[PDB]
Amino acid sequence: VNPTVFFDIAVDGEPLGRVSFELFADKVPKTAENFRALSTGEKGFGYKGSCFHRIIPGFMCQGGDFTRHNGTGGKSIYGEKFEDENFILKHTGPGILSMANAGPNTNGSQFFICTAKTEWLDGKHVVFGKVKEGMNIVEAMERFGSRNGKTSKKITIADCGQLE
Ligand SMILES: CCOC(=O)CNC(=O)NCc1ccc(N)cc1
Repeated sequence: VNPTVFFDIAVDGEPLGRVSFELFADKVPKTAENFRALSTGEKGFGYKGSCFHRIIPGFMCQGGDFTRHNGTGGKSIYGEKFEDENFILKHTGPGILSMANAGPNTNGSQFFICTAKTEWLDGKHVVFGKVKEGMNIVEAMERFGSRNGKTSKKITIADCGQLE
């Protein structure tokens, strides 16, 4: 029974809506657990109040850099970084949740949500969940991002946690 987690998104402090995700703990357990734990904040840190630093319309929404807020940071529940667990699952379309990284076996906390099929990232980024509800809210986030990823307003995870 795969976990469900939610993000409540704010544009410049003002509520936008809720995105929920199924985490594929059945296929990517170690990676699902890191995201589930960081969403609930139960280990004393996580996504709550963190930034979506890079939004590229037609491509993806990236965030989860809760230590440097700009794409150069983050940390896992297992230490600063952890392995690519496997590459069983693929970037099949919009809504796919996948780990960002800075090379092989460099996963921390940064993740991205796909707004298109991104097949080329297969074997390179670990897919561990997908958007369950509120894809329309990820599409609304998309509209504050730019060609180079810089957001026009501050997009944040106002609140996050587990639903199931
Ligand atoms: C479509 C996803 O595009 C990327 O992942 C581009 N990489 C990227 O921003 N890397 C910065 C980074 C630094 C440290 C950790 N732990 C994770 C990521």
